[PDB]
Amino acid sequence: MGWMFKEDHSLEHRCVESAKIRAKYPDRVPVIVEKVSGSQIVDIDKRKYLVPSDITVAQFMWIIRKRIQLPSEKAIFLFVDKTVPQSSLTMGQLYEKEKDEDGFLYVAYSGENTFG
Amino acid sequence: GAMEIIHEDNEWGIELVSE
Repeated sequence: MGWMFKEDHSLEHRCVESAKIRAKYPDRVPVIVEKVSGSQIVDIDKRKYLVPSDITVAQFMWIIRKRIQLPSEKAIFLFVDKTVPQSSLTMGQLYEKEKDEDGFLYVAYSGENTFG
Repeated sequence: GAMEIIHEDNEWGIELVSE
């Protein structure tokens, strides 16, 4: 699809917000979550999700599905940099290793297993 | 520098999440 944030304003915003977030919440990682177009799942608002570096991918994933209230009838899958992250990996580790030029993380979700 | 225009299209509200 494309990055809505990157189209509108990212570099300046991400720089200032990263400084504020690192200063106030040094133990948290700044993530952006978007709904992949075409799947049957509910849509997501434009929000800046700040998760503690202590939790694992398993907990973060479970929170995204619980927040959007994913029923047992549908499935939910996550994607980061075109890869399937390991649920047991730590938020801080995945953040530091995948740390972008703007020091933020981009995660997309789908409610289908085959995106085509 | 802080081009925080009053015309923001995409909101991007901060949300601290943990569980």
